[PDB]
Amino acid sequence: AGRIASFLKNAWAKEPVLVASFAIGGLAIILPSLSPYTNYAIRINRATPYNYPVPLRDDGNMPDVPSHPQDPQGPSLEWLKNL
Amino acid sequence: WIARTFYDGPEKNYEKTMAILQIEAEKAELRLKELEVRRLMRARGDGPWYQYPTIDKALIDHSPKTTPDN
Ligand SMILES: CCCCCCCCCCCCCCCCC[C@@H](O)O[C@H](CO[C@H](O)CCCCCCCCCCCCCCC)COP(=O)(O)OCC[N+](C)(C)C
Ligand SMILES: CCCCCCCC/C=C\CCCCCCCC(=O)O[C@H](COC(=O)CCCCCCC/C=C/CCCCCCCC)COP(=O)(O)OCCN
Repeated sequence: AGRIASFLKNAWAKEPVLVASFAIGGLAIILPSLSPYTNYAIRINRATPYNYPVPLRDDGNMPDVPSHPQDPQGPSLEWLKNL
Repeated sequence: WIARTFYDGPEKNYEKTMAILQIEAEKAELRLKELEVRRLMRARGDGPWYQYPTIDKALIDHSPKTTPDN
């Protein structure tokens, strides 16, 4: 552990730019896998409607599918508003 | 004595020749049949041979496409 600490201390002097570069790059590599908001970003990307939502033909066997936009069935965006 | 200790009878060679001739005739017939079958398969394309690939239909996407007319 002493050699690594000595190397880090000697690099922080006379080479701070490279130390900052490697630190920032490593943090950018590591942090996204540990953050809990990346799932939120994925969900936000999912909830952006670029296309028309084509309706499905009702056969009396789709209780989860709403018949009107105001019906309580279907995905909700209350979580997005609370963000 | 020479015939007894060095050679066999005529029937051995006779029947060995019969077997050899049968094998060779069968092989010749098979070769001709194989050539004809190859010609037919290459001309028609309806056999297991000479099958050239076409696009796999599992690659097609069957979904609404932001436009009603595909
Ligand atoms: C009074 C006598 C007058 C006649 C003299 C005759 C002289 C005979 C010598 C000529 C030999 C002819 C060559 C034969 C070799 C091929 C035949 C071969 O097929 O026979 C084999 C037998 O091989 C013989 O033993 C080969 C003999 C060769 C040796 C010659 C003797 C003298 C050579 C000198 C050797 C060195 C001398 C030492 C010096 C220091 C068995 O084969 P096989 O597939 O089962 O036959 C099937 C038929 N069955 C059912 C009857 C068995
Ligand atoms: C793992 C992450 C990787 C992704 C991030 C990378 C981002 C971009 C950085 C890479 C760019 C290219 C770097 C090229 C490296 C060349 C090194 C080199 O040869 O330089 C030496 C000098 O530098 C060295 O001594 C070699 C490297 C020294 C170590 C650098 C940092 C190593 C790691 C330190 C940081 C570790 C993590 C930080 C955590 C801190 C807490 C957050 C020679 O320099 P000269 O021009 O010849 O001048 C010398 C005469 N005056």
